[PDB]
Amino acid sequence: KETAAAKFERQHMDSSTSAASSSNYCNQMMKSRNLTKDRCKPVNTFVHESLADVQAVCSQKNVACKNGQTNCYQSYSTMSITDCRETGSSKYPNCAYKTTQANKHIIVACEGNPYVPVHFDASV
Repeated sequence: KETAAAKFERQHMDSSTSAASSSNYCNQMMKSRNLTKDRCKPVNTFVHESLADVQAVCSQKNVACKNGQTNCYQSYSTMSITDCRETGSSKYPNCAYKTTQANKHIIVACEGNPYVPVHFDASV
């Protein structure tokens, strides 16, 4: 709620645009969220849905995390997602991404307090 909810918002949140059609998006985003910082992660998904829409999920379909379980909630319908896929090659500041845009549903974990998503599990 002070580093977790943040961490999630840092990596997975982007409620400034409905979608993302371009490798521009991915490349700038990973850079902007400093996700390339130190070592850029292979793959990363960004939700293009309102932060509230995403918290809402915390009280929707109760599912099984890809680990422990429940405390995992699945988005009723379909979310505007963008997948960031690493490309180029070379374990170093060389990080390029390709932008794949999907329409999938999300599986999140929530630490309520009021409710706040903290861990983005599977993206379908």
